[PDB]
Amino acid sequence: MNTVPFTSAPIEVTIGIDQYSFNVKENQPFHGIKDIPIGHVHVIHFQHADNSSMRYGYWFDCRMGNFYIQYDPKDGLYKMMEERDGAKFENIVHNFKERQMMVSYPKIDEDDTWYNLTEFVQMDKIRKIVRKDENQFSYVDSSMTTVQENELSDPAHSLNYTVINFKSREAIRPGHEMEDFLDKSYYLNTVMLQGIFKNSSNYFGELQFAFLNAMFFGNYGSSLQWHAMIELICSSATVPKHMLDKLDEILYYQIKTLPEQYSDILLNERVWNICLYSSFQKNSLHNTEKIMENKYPELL
Amino acid sequence: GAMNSSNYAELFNNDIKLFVDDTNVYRVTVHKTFEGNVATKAINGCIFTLNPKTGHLFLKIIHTSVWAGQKRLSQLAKWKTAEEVSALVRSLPKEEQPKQIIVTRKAMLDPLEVHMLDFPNIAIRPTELRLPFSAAMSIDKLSDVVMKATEPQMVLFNIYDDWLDRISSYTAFSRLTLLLRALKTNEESAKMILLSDPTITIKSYHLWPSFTDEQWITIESQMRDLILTEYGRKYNV
Ligand SMILES: CC(=O)Nc1ccc([N+](=O)[O-])cc1
Repeated sequence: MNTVPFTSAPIEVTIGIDQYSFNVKENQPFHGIKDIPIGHVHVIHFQHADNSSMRYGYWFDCRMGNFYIQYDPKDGLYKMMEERDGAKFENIVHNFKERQMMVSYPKIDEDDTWYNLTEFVQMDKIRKIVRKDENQFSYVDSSMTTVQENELSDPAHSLNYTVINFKSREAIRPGHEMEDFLDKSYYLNTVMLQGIFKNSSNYFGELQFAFLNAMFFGNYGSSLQWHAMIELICSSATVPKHMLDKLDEILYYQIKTLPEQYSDILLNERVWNICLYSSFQKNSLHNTEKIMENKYPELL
Repeated sequence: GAMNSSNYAELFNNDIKLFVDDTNVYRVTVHKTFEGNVATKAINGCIFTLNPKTGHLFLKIIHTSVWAGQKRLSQLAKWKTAEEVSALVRSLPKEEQPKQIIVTRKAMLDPLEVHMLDFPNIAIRPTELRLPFSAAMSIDKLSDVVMKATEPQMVLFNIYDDWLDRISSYTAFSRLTLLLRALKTNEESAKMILLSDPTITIKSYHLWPSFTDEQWITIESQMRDLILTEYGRKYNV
């Protein structure tokens, strides 16, 4: 079990760790988060009390180094940093634990939620989406544009998600216009899965990363990417059976975790109605359809 | 964006543009079968592709063989239209290719956009005008060449005859849409108006009768009467 210590908490802030969150008061004696499960990526995220604008945060994997948080009063935010001196770090954490200045990652043992939301997420593949050269961890905030969006205006500090565009030459084979537009199987299976991602695990990883950035930061381009990757599968008549079963599980847990009051902004009515009721896969997402109909029947 | 009453003179500027109307591409007769079920029989159709500035009409005849063995024909018809419009554009010299294509029905936007991805600089636009181009098959010479076709064929016409020698393209388009609106609202009456006087003939190389300027004013007034009437006979006013 790993630890992310905090130098201090000089400004009042709501701190998130994965799907959990807690309030820290200005200059409260808070020195970090302990008992963080090894084996999963994690996100530690922030919303200042005085400016609910800009939620921001850091994707990290404690197996890749020793990380801590320190407020920067010039740039006005909590920054993740790496400590290379392993003995200095163990000694800092041990003192903060002895003084009980840390919150415990509060995982219920029955609870597979975070695993289920991050099953295919990879932190080495977040070096494709957010290549901030030196960083082992990855900063994301509410306002970050996608690299694609720079073309419909900063791409090294943006989300380099895979460009999906259903009315593009990449998506449409000359001479197969109607076929490829109405059945996107060649775009999904040949262009994206065999040519770009390499396998479905990679496809699910970006799809899961896109959802989590939409949910935790309200990142609009991430929400667009999540829905596009869903719609590309649902609009394909030919999808490996294991992918459809896995997609139903992925989406089920995303819909389960979504805050009830954010469904208006985070869910695209058109995509979900098409996917669940009109698309080739309308009968293939039983778990997702059932939770959507019981939790958000208004949207449908 | 969409074409409407406000930007109407844009049709007659010097940027090449084409209207595309697909309402006569997929045509059927509905009939009873011997078992008393209902079935359709396709008949020949056409794509109506019109330069409103010059009057040049590219009439692509859609022979019923193109539907053989195909499903969901009303959907296929939109994609076939877009395929043929795209092939027409590719067949034209660069300097004759349109800078905009205006579709008369919004359901043609995605099919045409996808078929024209090779032409990112050609704008594909809808319109809020309710244009009467469906009535093109009430023009006898157009109906005749479509019904006689035994294979796919493209036939070129000038839908304004020689009017542009005497009037502007704005006025010519206004006359065309009046004639076609009349034919659409009451075909028999409209056709009676156009041919009542047998001393006014249709030249072999024309679609419409050889009216003088003064006879066109009378004709045009008769078509307006027809349209307002039917609008009464319809709503009782
Ligand atoms: C092309 C490609 O594999 N992208 C990608 C794969 C995985 C992730 N991820 O977060 O796990 C993100 C992006």
